[PDB]
Amino acid sequence: STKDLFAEPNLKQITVWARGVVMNKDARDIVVALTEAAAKEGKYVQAWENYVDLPDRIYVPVRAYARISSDPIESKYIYENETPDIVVLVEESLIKGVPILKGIRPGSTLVVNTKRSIDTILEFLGDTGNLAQIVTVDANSMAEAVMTLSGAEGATDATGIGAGIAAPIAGAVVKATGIVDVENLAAVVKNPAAMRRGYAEAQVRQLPPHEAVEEVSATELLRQMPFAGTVPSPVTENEGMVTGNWRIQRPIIDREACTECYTCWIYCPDSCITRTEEGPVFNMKYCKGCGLCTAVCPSGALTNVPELDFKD
Amino acid sequence: TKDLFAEPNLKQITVWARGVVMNKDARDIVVALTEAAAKEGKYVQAWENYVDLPDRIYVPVRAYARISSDPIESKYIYENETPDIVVLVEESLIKGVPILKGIRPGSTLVVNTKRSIDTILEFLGDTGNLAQIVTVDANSMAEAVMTLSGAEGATDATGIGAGIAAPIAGAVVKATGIVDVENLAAVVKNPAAMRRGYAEAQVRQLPPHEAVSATELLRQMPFAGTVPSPVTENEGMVTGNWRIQRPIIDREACTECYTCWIYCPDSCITRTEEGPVFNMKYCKGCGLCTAVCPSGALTNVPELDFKD
Amino acid sequence: KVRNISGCVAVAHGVRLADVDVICSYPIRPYTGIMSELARMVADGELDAEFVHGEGEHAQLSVVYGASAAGARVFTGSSGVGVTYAMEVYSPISGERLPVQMAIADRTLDPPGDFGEEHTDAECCRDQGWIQGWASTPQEALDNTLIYYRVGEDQRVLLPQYACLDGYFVSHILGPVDIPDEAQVKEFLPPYKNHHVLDPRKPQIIGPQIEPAMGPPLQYQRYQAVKGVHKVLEEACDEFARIFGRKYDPYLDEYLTDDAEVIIFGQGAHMETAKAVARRLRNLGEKVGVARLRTFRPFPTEQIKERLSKFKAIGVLDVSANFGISCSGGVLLSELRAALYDYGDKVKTVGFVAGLGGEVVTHDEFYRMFQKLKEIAKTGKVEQTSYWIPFEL
Amino acid sequence: GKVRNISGCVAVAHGVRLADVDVICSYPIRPYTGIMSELARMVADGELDAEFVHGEGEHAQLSVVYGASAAGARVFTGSSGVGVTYAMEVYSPISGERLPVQMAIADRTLDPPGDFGEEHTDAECCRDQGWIQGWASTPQEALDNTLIYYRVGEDQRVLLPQYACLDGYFVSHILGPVDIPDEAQVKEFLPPYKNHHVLDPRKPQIIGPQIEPAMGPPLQYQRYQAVKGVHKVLEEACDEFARIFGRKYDPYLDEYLTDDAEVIIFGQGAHMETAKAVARRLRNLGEKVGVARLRTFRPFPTEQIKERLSKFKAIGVLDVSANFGISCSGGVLLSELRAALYDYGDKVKTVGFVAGLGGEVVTHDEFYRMFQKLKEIAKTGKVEQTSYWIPFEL
Amino acid sequence: MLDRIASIKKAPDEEYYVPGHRTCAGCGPALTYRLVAKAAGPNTIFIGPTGCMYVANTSYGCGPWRVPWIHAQITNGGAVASGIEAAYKAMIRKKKTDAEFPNIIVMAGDGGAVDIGLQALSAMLYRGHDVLFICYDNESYANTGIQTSPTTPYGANTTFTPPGEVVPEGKKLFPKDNPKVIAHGHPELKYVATASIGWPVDLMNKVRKGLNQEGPAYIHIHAPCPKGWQFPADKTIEMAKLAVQTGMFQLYEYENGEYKLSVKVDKRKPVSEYMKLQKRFAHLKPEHIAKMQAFVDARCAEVGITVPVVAS
Amino acid sequence: MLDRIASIKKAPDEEYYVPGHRTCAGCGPALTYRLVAKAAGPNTIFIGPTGCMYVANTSYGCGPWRVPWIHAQITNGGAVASGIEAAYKAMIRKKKTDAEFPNIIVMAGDGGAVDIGLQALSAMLYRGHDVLFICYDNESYANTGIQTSPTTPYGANTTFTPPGEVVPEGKKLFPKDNPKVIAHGHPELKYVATASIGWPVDLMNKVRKGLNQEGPAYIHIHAPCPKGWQFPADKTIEMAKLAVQTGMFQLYEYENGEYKLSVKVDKRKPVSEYMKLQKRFAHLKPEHIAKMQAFVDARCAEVGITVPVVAS
Ligand code: SF4
Ligand code: SF4
Ligand SMILES: [Mg+2]
Repeated sequence: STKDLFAEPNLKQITVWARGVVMNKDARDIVVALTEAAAKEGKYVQAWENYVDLPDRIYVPVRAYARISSDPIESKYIYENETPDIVVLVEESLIKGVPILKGIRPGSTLVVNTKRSIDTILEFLGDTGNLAQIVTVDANSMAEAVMTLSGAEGATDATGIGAGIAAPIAGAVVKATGIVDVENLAAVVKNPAAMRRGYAEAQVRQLPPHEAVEEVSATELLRQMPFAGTVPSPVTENEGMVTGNWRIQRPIIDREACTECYTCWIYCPDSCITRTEEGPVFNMKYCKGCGLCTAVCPSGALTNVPELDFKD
Repeated sequence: TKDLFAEPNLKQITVWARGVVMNKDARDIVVALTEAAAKEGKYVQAWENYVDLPDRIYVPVRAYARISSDPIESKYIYENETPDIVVLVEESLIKGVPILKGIRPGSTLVVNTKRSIDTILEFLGDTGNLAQIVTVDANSMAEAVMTLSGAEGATDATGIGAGIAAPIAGAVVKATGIVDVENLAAVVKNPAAMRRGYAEAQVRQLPPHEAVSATELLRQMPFAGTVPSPVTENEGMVTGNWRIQRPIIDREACTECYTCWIYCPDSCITRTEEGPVFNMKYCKGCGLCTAVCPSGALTNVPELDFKD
Repeated sequence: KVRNISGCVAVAHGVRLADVDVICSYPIRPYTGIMSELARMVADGELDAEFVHGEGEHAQLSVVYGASAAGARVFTGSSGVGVTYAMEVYSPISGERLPVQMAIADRTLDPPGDFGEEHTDAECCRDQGWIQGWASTPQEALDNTLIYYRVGEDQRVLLPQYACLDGYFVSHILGPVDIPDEAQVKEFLPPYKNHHVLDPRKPQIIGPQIEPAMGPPLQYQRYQAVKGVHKVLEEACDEFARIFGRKYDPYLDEYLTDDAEVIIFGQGAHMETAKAVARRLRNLGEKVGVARLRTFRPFPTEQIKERLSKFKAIGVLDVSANFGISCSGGVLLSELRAALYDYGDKVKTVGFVAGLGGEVVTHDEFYRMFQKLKEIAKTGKVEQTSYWIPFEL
Repeated sequence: GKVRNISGCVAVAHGVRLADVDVICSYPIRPYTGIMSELARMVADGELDAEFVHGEGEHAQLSVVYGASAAGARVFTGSSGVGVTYAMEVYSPISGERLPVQMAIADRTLDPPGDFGEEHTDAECCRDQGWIQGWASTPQEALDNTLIYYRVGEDQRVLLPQYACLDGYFVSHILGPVDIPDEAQVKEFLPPYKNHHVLDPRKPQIIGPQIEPAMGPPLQYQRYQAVKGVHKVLEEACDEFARIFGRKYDPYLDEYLTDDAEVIIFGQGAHMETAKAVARRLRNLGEKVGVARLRTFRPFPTEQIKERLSKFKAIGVLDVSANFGISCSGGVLLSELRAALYDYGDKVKTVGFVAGLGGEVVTHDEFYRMFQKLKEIAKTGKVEQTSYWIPFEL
Repeated sequence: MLDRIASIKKAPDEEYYVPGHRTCAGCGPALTYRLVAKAAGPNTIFIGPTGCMYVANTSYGCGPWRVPWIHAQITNGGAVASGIEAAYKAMIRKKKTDAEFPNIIVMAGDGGAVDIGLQALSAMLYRGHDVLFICYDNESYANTGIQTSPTTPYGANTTFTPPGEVVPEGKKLFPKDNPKVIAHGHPELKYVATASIGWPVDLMNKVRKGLNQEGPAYIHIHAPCPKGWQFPADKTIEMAKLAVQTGMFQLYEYENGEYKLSVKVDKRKPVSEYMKLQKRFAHLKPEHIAKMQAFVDARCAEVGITVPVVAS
Repeated sequence: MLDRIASIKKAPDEEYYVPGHRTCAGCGPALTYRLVAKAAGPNTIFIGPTGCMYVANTSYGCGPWRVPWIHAQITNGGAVASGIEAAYKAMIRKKKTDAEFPNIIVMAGDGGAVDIGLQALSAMLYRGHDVLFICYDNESYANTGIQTSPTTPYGANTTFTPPGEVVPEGKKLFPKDNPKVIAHGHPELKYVATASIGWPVDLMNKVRKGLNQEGPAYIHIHAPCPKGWQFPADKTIEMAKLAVQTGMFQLYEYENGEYKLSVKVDKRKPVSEYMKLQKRFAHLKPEHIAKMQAFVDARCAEVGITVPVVAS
């Protein structure tokens, strides 16, 4: 087939990345608020959560999508947006170990929820590719990350739409891209005051021209398994699920305080601690930064430190 | 279809017995004779009536045999429609049971009983195509074997022809010669009793007698099979003909305590101003009422003693 | 009132509008959202019903079996291995003529665990004697819920129904839905009154053991009920258009078939994708069309025979793994070829198996399907009866 | 070996005994119960050394043998009617995990209401599950199919579970002549069960991990290829069975008087033997009729049927089942035959006969009325209706 | 509110289980059904999981029940009952019916209560439906030709447990005690009792006591099977009374954590006097009898039966 | 035999549950699986009924188990675990394998143990297979989006039990006590115990004690669920200890009518100190809290926990 034959020239794509459980709802609320604001403008819209990311786990990267067009959407039944025009990061640490910019189209915008400088973020990204704008908004200082058991698996959310950080972040998206009218976005969120803070206080930088950025079919890829899908048992590690990129924080040890009681070691659900003659050794390849080891450490040898504090 | 698919030289045997207590011997009778006929180069098929399964105690059940010189082309049926030989393992089966339905000219009825032939004839009335009636006292020559083995198609670990099936089958051969007596002896667990039946059997030849849709079925079946709840009785299953015996009360001994009333599994006892009334339309003659009576007012009496 | 809701929520409103008296829940992806919404509706007093927490799918249908026999309008649902776990209860429900509605948000059966959708799960129940159909949109998931209660509970029918909808693609993805008013449904859906019911004031024995002789009359009786469904379904689809304003064809949702030479025949949400591809191809001059099957059971043999015997070649999409079936496609290919058998020399048929394990049936794949069909239309020869996409096409 | 008059149940048990089955899971339901009673006796009398697990239900039955087959044991279980549908959830896991479990099915009508008579409805419900499946018409064939399906199923090129089906009562209960083979013959015919995966701590494997939709098609296609390779292995088995046991089976169609037949009746199981009887009697009248009995139902021999049955003027398909709402309103066999013979749809006329409902006998007269209909259709080339429900419509 | 029945004289004359069923002569479960129906009264709906008291009573296309009755799968007796209770409580509340709330009774065999029907039973007790669940225990899968069940006694002959060289006792396993399985762990459980046809008045009073409960109730009834156990048809009541007298079956009400013995027996007969009269035990040796005697003594002590075992 | 573990420091270094699984950060059941695997050793076969510890561990097409593992339906964990045991006994007796008899362990969730898997569980106990059946209890159907289960506490919030004006507490039903359900009526049952991830050494010791039995064993392990219960990921161990310290979950061993308590609490905190930390109970009024306290007091008295209830 041809991309020209099934082209939808007036279709906009939005991809939101978030942390599972703790921020998945706001991810949902961002794409829901924008589609409800666009529908008010007489446009054809579609919002949904990444089905393969379901069920979301704590701190696992999860996605929510939006498709907004002035013409009828002839591509409704998909799993993901193949070519995002807007990429949104609900949590800042998602600039590490996660393909957030894969597929982005020219003139695109990246919006990040963070208190850290734009320059700091751009040092973690590296290749900005087809991006035209990098945007930061301190959404955590404007609202709270909402957590509910409602609105899951397609059911309606009983906590409404956009009461938390979804509102300032969505407000920041609009000021950068103008994807919908801000006054329409105001009418669909439960926290319009925070939204207007995000709209007003977001910082937008236009990136230097990238004329050598390339122009695939991501969702057409299959993955074949062995006989009957049976796999050999791992010996030391399961590389089929590397969970290091779940971290928003990591445990740092003060070994002069550590008594080597190995209380942390027996309680780690992910087996990331190994006993040594030098004391406990933490596996950063798989560590999810859950913080249990820090919480059970009785000597205070362990402390949680934000992931972006490390040049790793 | 009658003439076209006919198997004239094929023989049909229908053995009637009481469930649980005698269904083993009934099965053994048709098994012994077919296994014997197979030794004579005959095409045979023996089976228990499937719709009679599972057997209940004292319910009339059946076992069939088909013997032909030609390959049996009517294997996959449920029952013999035109019996040449009708065997009754228990004598009370001559009462309220269609034992002679469909029999053919020259047919033989064989009855396990101590009673005379003339008495058996009284219950049968018009025997029609029946040409011979046979009586044999199998109860004196062997016993009714009872087991949980050999059920529902499974093999019998008690063997074949150890009980009253051997003397009964012997009485069959003595009248019909459908198999060789030695072949029958060679396939039974108790040949000694078999030969007794083959010897002591009494045979009378009846006087000369002259020879004798499913769309509606659709029209009969109610919505999804749902039936109204009966008020007094369930006439879909009249169980009076299960009786090999019936309870008889002595009104001089009865104290009208109605102990028997509360223990009848078939609700056949009704409390009245004149004492307990027994429902002989449904009474199975289980004998529980007799067993629980404090006054000894009840007695179990053989069913054929009552010509009602 | 038009809202952007998932197929799950769409079904819930249909149930709510039906004033269902008994519901039995149990969780399994991707139908779970249906019960969650229903659970909230009962909690908020949006619906007065008994919300029974079933211990499993087998119990779900069983609870729903007894409640329906007690004269209550009932609802339940499941997905994947849940549908097959309850398999024992389906025929008892049908044979006792209980108009149970079971919503099915499709999902691939084990093994291994896969949350993606296939029509395989609901198609295992095709012999069970239920009314069956697939909704391709959230709007139709709601509409089919109302229609099937109407047709199913009809005293000329009294048969249970499978309200099917593609997993995720319909059940999860949000879509514009016109939610009917309580006044419209009251005019469209009459109260459930069966020919038998458990009531001590009119005592009846429901389902007594029968002998083999009684077999053929009972089985033929239910058969006569199944054959009479189509007529009743025509009345309901006409009545739905009048009251609600949406006109559904009781059998085939046809698109650009008037002058089409080749078409794609199938069911479910992936058919809506096929229409889009067909329109794009029409913009290139290609005379291609699409026929979406709206009624899977009772299969519309004669209707298909009259309406689809005018095309050179017909491609049948089967979003399922019906292993070992004749012509090695899926069920729809086998049942379409049976229907057009008399025209087997003129109308070429070929099977397309795709969307396995819940994968997307893409525009590209539909393009390759239409192109394969054109080659068949030119040559009049079918090299092989089925193509398992993308491996073989 | 020794010839004896035994029921199909006992015939199956002997097939199981000779197979040296390692694990057997039992549960009672008429008319298949007798198979387990006979096996329980063999284990009790020391005729067979096997673990006899008393499953708490049919769903549990298939689950037990699911686990046992994964641990490397040759397994056997069975059921009837609602028992087959009760264990429906486990069928697909067994095949997709490539565990060559064998399940015997003595057919019985599904509820409601209660009915101990047979229909093929119960077993035909599992036709999508990805199992090998066929119907035995005689007690002799029941034993033979037991040995055959193990070899084909446990074949390393196949590794698929098998349904060994037999007509309820008519085959399972009615005593018939059976040639019980020797242990030396079976050991020559049936190799020990070896799979490509097993539960063994020495060589740890993870069997059945959750997959994503992207992994869907390859795994499904992987099983699709295994299914299409069955026919080749089945042919190699039937030739081996003829060379060892002296009985030569056709892997697809048991044809009778079809060489010069103008109309034939197509079906499977015990009632087809009665069709052979009626056909032979009708030949004496001048009616040139024949019978084609399907030996293998899954995977459906689509092409073999296309080149062997396309030479008749009319085909009457018998469906001893209630496949409600199906296309052409006959049964599954009719729909799949028409699908197979689609190319010759203008020449070869097809009609379906539904009979034997609720276990009712399909009488000789009924078969005669079926043949008379085919005779009319062949002459006029006109099918007034695609199906006839016996005896109400024909 | 169903009143207490003082005696056989005070028992209701009305039969709601009428003559006319294909049950064995002297069928224990048949008497059970009669007694239970007699106590239940007209305002009653019976649920019949597949088993003898379904097939034997309804052969063919008929039935002995004067009140409503519906077939249930052997797997779902409790679930089918739950739905009926749910329907009636819903229909009455929503004014869609004017029928009064009925007695709802499940007449399940041991297989359909202890084995393949346990899951549906336990869940019903958990949800606390207003249902009386009754198990008639004939200690086998009777209707299928007498096969072993979890209530089948140790060393009992069935077609699935035949005595042989490899297994002399026939059945190795000891039975499951269902009344004690359900008595604990289910908070909504209002009433648990065992009963016997040997004591009919006690049986009818226990049935009524359970029906008077506002929640679920479970009654386990010993119903001797002359076919399966292989004893004469006129010995069924004798066998019922010997079972209680030998301790093979114990009559009690379990309420609020303590057993209340229903029948006062001064001594206890050895199990030999009970087992000698049934041919399902005829294959057993005195060493097998001893294993049974010890198992029974433990059973009797568990419910508080502390009387001496005295030979006759 | 597997001998006792004396302490954390004297625990085995070996991990048979390796890093790399899509489980929530701070996942209670994940730690359960890790401790169980560490205790069981290399001669072990895990049976995983469908649930979080199946799906979350294997997503996608991989697995963390160093020992053999096989998928089981949520309906047949006990039955699947009956087959492998039967297979291994037969293959060994018939000399078809040189493998040794392995530890056979089921890791079912509460749903697959107390609800939809109970029947298969109870039957396995009846047949007396040499199998350890473990229930990890996160008190919901977690993988499907946190739905109510029979172990889900009263008044708890799930997507199937949301708080509304009709149902103010969300869930009206009180949990089913599955450890007590199966502890009675099953004569073959060797060992019944409850455990908690809060006491890892105690947990592992109970596993090994259960494995050392030559027969069936059942262990009910309390494993807090940060997603489902809605509490911080690093508070998992704190929640587990508070569960025991408030009597919401009891630690004991049940040997022949005797409740052998595993930990010594001199005074248990009120339920409110445990429930206020979870958002699943955030809707409950003081009138509901009291109802919970009354239930816990009865639960604790039943196992002999008679210490006073004293606020912190
Ligand atoms: S038990 Fe005996 S004394 Fe009492 S009423 Fe009956 S017949 Fe009369
Ligand atoms: S939902 Fe609960 S059990 Fe499942 S992975 Fe998350 S924390 Fe673990
Ligand atoms: Mg859980």
